[PDB]
Amino acid sequence: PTTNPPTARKFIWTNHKFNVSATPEQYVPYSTTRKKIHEWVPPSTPY
Amino acid sequence: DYNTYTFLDLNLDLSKFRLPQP
Amino acid sequence: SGVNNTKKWKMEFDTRERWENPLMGWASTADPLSNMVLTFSAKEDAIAFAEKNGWSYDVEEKKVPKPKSKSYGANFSWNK
Amino acid sequence: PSGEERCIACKLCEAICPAQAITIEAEPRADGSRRTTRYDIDMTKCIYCGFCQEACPVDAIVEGPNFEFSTETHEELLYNKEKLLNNGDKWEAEIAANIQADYLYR
Amino acid sequence: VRPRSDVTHKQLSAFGEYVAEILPKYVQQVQVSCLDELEICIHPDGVIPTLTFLRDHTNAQFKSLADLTAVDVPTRQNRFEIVYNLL
Amino acid sequence: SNLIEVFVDGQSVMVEPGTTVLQACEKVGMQIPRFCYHERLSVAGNCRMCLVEIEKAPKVVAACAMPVMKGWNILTNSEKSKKAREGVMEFLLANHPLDCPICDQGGECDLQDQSMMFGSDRSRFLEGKRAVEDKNIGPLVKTIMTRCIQCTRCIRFASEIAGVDDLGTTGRGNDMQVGTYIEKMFMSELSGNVIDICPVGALTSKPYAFTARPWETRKTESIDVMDAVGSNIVVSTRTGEVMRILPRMHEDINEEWISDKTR
Amino acid sequence: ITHTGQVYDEKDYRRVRFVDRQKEVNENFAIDLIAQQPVNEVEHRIIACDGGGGALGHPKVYINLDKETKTGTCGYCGLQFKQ
Amino acid sequence: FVHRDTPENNPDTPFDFTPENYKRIEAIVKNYPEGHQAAAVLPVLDLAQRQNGWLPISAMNKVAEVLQVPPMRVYEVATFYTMYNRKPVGKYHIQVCTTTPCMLRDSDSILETLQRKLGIKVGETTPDKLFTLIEVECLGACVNAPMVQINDNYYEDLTPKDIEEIIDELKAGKVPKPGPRSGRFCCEPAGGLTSLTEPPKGPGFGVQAG
Amino acid sequence: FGSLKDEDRIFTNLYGRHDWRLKGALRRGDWYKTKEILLKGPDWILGEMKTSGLRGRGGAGFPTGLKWSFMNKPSDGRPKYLVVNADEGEPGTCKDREIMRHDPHKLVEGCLVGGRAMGARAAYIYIRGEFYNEASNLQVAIREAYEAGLIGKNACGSDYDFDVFVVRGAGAYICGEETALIESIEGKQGKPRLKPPFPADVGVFGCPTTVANVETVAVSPTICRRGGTWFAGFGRERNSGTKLFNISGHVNHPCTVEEEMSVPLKELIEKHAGGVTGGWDNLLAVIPGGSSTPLIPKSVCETVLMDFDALVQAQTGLGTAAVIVMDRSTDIVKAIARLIEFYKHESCGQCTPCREGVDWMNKVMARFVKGDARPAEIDSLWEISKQIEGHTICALGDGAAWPVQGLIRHFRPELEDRMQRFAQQH
Ligand SMILES: Cc1cc2nc3c(=O)[nH]c(=O)nc-3n(C[C@H](O)[C@H](O)[C@H](O)COP(=O)(O)O)c2cc1C
Ligand code: SF4
Ligand code: SF4
Ligand code: SF4
Ligand code: FES
Ligand code: FES
Ligand SMILES: [Zn+2]
Repeated sequence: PTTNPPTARKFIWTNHKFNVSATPEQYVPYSTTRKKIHEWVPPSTPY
Repeated sequence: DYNTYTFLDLNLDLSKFRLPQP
Repeated sequence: SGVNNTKKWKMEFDTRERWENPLMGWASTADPLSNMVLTFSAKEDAIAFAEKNGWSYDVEEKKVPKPKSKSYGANFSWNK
Repeated sequence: PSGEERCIACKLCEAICPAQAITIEAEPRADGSRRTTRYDIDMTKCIYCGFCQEACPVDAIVEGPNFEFSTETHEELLYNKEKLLNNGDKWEAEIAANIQADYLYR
Repeated sequence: VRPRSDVTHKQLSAFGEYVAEILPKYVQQVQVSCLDELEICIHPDGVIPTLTFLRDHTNAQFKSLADLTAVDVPTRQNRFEIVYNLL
Repeated sequence: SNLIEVFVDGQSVMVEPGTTVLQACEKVGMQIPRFCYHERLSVAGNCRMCLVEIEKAPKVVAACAMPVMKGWNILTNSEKSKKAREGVMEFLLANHPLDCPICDQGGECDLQDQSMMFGSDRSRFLEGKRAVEDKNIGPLVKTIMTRCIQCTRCIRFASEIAGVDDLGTTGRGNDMQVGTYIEKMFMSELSGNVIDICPVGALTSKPYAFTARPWETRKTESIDVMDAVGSNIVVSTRTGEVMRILPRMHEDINEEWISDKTR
Repeated sequence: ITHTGQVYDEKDYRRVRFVDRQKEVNENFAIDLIAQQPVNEVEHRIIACDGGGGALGHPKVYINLDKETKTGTCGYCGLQFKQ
Repeated sequence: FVHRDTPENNPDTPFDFTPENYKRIEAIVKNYPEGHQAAAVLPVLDLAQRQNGWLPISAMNKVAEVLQVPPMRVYEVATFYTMYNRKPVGKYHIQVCTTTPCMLRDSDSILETLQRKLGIKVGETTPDKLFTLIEVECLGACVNAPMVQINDNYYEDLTPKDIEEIIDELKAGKVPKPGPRSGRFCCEPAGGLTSLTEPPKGPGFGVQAG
Repeated sequence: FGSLKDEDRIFTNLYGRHDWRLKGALRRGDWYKTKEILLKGPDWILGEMKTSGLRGRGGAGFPTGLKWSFMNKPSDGRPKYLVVNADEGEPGTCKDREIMRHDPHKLVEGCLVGGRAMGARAAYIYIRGEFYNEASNLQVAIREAYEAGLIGKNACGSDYDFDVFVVRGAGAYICGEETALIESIEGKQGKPRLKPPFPADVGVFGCPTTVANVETVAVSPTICRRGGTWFAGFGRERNSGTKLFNISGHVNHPCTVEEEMSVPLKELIEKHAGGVTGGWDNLLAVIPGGSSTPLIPKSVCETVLMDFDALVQAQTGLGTAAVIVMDRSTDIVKAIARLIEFYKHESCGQCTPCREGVDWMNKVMARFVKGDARPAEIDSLWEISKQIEGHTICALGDGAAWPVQGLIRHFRPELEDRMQRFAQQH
């Protein structure tokens, strides 16, 4: 890498990390899609 | 020498001759 | 506009629960016979499969496009 | 290079995955661009065929060099768009070099 | 486009007729694919007889059974299509 | 009486006098590759992708527009009628913008398939392509019209099935663009059908822009409840939420069309 | 929070997942990163965005920059070009 | 081919046939079969151009109403044919024929002459809007190959200089002897009649009985 | 053979020299037996046409008699009509501009003589809008004729009633096409129709109609007057009569002169018109029928004669018989290239093969003139050319392919060198 450095693209990380699995930095999978069926919230004003 | 309306106006003049419409 | 997928009869089991999965949000199904669609060449044979396997059936008659008369001349009709 | 994620959600990476691993759902982003709201590669389902690498038209999904990603919990192995995009940012320099070396062949 | 020799489609075709003639009580159809493969079709009762003739006939020795399989055409009244491939 | 006998590859089908060559192939069961011909839309002959070869005839004929005549043999798969398709598909594709992974009529394209089935494997158009400015025709139909194969089925539907008579062709040459000359939205019921009827994905649905891709969509056949015509419709569901409702044909009730409300 | 405003509600329990752990998100968001790139002022009605790098980029497409008001944007890169 | 409404070119520009023009429009309609007024689109649209060279979107709309035809139809005709300006056009509007017949007889020279003579490049118009230069296609009159159509007139068989002369005539004064400014009469053999030298024939000549 | 006599020529007013107005026409005696002819009846007139052997005279030379005859079938309650195309667009054609401008009357009586042959209620003349002045001349002539009562009710003493109208063209070559002239007359966009509903069957305004090149309508009264035989004698076999020949480009005296059809080409330029500029040796190529027809190189020119049968043997079309000549001083690759530019700026775009195909050849042809394209591309254009030739809705795609085919057929070595020239300088 010293001889021919790599291409820098102004998003690539500068601090790369090792396995963070046992440490609390670990990926915890989650759905990234937003809600699908929005619901009718009752009316808060007493009828 | 002819005017911009020569064709149209001449035609209108011919309208009288023009045989009846379908 | 292709009609090669409107040729063979298919019998499809009734659709069932597809609840969202809490961890990843993937669709989850508890019905085994959901994705199964068997293809049968003729209405008579498909009805037979339902009877011997004991599944209830409700056959829908094939509906094919009715003949339609077309002729390029018409579009240039004196009075349409 | 600009910073716009390559994937445009054509979703044929999902179509050709042999194991049904990739799940993609998309919607037009506010910019108006096409983008994937959710991209989930289930690595335990994935059999690392490399067809997704093959299929992508923009070549957004690539088989990265790292093989050492063993995880304590099963959930960590399931990967959403943010882990893969982060994986992409970390290994982009080598991925670019690797694709650079092999693209003439493909 | 694959190279096809009609020598085989002729040899195999003839054999098909030979088998059919020798075992007419069971052979229903005998076809050769465009891929030069013969596929005598026999009534289920002819399982024992047709095989035995092929295993033990000087002009057709078919000693080993490559495979026994059963495609399932649900539409077909007789659902399964036991296929025996011999060498 | 009134039953000519025409042969489609020697099958002696018999058809009422007046049937087109494309129609003759249909009753035998063959399907002429076609663009710009829709059963319930007038024959226009724009694409010429249906050229077939009646036997003993110098030139190939336009299937969708040629009244069949007694005795003719169609030779639909004749070496000639394949050059007559291998060479048309060369042209439609030449000016086409390859954004098939943008075109949400990805698997719902009668132009890739008719290209994957009836056309060539490569391209020779080493020249440059064209681009046509898009149009905000409305809030329902997204017209990315650089996709348009100038097949004039929209201009027909928009005049014949619906009485809008707004959409029209503008100009001549390779920059004939089929969009409203002045930007007036295509506001009418029956509007969304243009999506379903444009085989190209030039103008498609804006709400269902990029939410799905057709192979995934599980298709369940059901009934329109928004209006009392009870139009037949197919609800396309993916992973359990409805993604699109598009029409399914019922001769008597909705013959391939559905309202702007119920889709 | 995430690219798509994916933020578990204050009461959702998947937030337990993030308990004692990092919810993985990326600071670099595309919607913004493309904006930074300036509009390319080309001098031809129709220009092509091969995607940068030819075969190493995206399928080639031609954009019509004729509309004087707006700017053409490649359905792929998002790069914008104006005449 | 898109009309992006502009303050100048948009319906705010009101259009209406002068009373006289409307009379003309009526005759035009009479020629065609009754119940087929729509057929008079081209003729009427032209009359509009005669009235206003610009032929603005408003004009197109008027044509439609006058002929009770869908507005789009008028647009299609206007955007299809080429003799319709659809924009403002120069008082003189010269058009230079550049098909192979003319080019083979050096049409390109004429165009170049005009470009600098006019000082304006083709596809563009002079500042005074007096002259608009357009590279039009075969205008007929090919025999007199070097040829250009200034407005309605057909100036033919012109050598580069001749045009400059014509343009000057147009620039100061009017009616610059429109026609082939050469020795030949129409499309005759330039040197001498190769035929038709003798007097014409007479009525009844070599007529078969009845 | 050739060498028609001026006496046996048809448009004596050609080149003017005689009042194009009626008076000059009366000395010409053009309106001499018009009442009698119409009195003869539709059939007799059409018959004379057949005897004449007169072919199209316009673009494709279909037998005129048979064609006109197709509408001699009984009326089905729709008024039959006459359409006389005077678009005269084919590059190189000033042939028609003459009859219209110089001898308007000949065409006026051509119209009524032709009209009773088809029993047309009325005739519409579509003169190209470009020719505004030309229009001025004909309706002055048409106005004279009715004033006389030659046309209109009681036409020339005949109970026949025929009305003649002039329609403004709007700068379109395609308007010229038979199905498209109609649509322009109908007021829609000028886009041809398919032939299956033939023009006679579906007419303009759904009323049977027929379309003739103005030359074809103009000669019918004189041919009836002179009889089919006199006319049929001048031509060679099937090809008959004398067709006007317009020679333009690389000839000493470019002019339109009518000569016996079947006149040798080397001779046409040699006897009328004028010598090939720079000597007959300076003849790279000539396009006999105008831009649509393929050009023929000099070897053939010395031998080939201008008649449709001889030309089709030669692989070229008599067409409008517009002779365009190219000296050895011209870049043919660029000459034909502008004709493809002539067709991209003009085809309607209704049909897929012409729309993209003609634009595709234009792009390749421009590269060919530069020499940027490689030698292998040259035979591709050939293949692109025949895809367009048999697949188009109208003939213009037919027409665009032929010049491309001619350039590859006889000038393939020159294009290869232009290929080579650019490759060498890199
Ligand atoms: C693109 C195109 C342009 C044409 N232009 C003309 C024209 O300018 N004049 C003409 O007489 N015929 C023209 N034709 C031929 C006509 O369509 C038609 O065949 C002819 O006018 C019939 O006349 P005829 O019977 O006298 O030959 C053209 C055809 C095509 C395909
Ligand atoms: S990854 Fe490549 S293929 Fe899968 S969607 Fe994003 S872009 Fe299309
Ligand atoms: S239409 Fe959309 S999908 Fe069909 S080809 Fe053109 S781009 Fe690819
Ligand atoms: S929009 Fe769809 S339908 Fe209308 S023309 Fe273009 S392609 Fe044919
Ligand atoms: S379907 Fe035959 S013309 Fe388009
Ligand atoms: S080409 Fe210029 S006159 Fe026909
Ligand atoms: Zn881009």
